[PDB]
Amino acid sequence: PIAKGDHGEGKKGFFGWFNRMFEKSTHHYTDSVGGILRSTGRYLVLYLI
Repeated sequence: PIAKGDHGEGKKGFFGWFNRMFEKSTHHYTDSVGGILRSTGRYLVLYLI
């Protein structure tokens, strides 16, 4: 059973750090995709390449 909203960010040493930096990474990646979504056809040219 996992508590609602528990991402294990604040517990122990390595696993906690890993989860923090991971959610951080995924967030940066949502901003990344949400950033490239603004441009519909540069990565398309790259794709055809």
